[PDB]
Amino acid sequence: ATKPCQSDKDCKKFACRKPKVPKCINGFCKCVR
Repeated sequence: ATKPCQSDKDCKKFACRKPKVPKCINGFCKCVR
């Protein structure tokens, strides 16, 4: 299960309260659905 992360290669699986998809890009991290 790969979530679109800045560098998914070296990004580590993390989950959050809904919205449950934490997209980290350009140092920014927040949760979308």
